[PDB]
Amino acid sequence: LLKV
Amino acid sequence: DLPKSVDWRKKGYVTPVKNQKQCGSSWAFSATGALEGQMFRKTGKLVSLSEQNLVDCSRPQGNQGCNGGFMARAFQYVKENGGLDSEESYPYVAVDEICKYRPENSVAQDTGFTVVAPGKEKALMKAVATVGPISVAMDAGHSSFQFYKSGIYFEPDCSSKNLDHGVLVVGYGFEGANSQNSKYWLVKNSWGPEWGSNGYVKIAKDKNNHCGIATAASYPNV
Ligand SMILES: [Cl-]
Repeated sequence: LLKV
Repeated sequence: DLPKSVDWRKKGYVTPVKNQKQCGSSWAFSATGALEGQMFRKTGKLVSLSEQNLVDCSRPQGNQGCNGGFMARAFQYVKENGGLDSEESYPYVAVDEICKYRPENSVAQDTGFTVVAPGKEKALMKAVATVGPISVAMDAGHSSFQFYKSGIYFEPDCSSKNLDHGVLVVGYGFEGANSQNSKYWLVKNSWGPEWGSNGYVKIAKDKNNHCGIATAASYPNV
């Protein structure tokens, strides 16, 4: 998952 | 029996926290983190490994670069490929690029990988205590995780089955005086040193496989  | 706590960072097995930036490559950081620790156990030298080599070259093994992948498929690529380049020789740029693997720059190898029994937190504890850092997948899809800062992470909405992020368990421990109370897994993320606790997160341990940390764990065989 990407950091937002 | 197993130690009451383990922290491989204190023994030189773990590189400084990295940052995958805006690319779905946590699986690559989790895999290089586990191979970094196994190569250190084998040779005594800590060498940062190339996530970009995995992003660009492991499509044949079923990874999709910046669109996702799995650590076991990465260890499968390193075995089939015969090697993996250093971070220095094959730098991370966070976008899918042409494969430029160079055998002469390889600094790691593996013969395949070992799987931890799915869902078994005590099997995972034994792997962490006797092998070194272990690649794991987790459910990180929550604002509580994005904004995590300290303490034992416990999110009620966490899944132990539908996981979406690869991370690295570098140890485990407990808060307080009772080694069985408030246990946690020590986890290295790839969102930079600035995220969480110097880039790490304590995830609740022996609390029904919280966030799925023991659902899909594995480590390379060197
Ligand atoms: Cl990702």
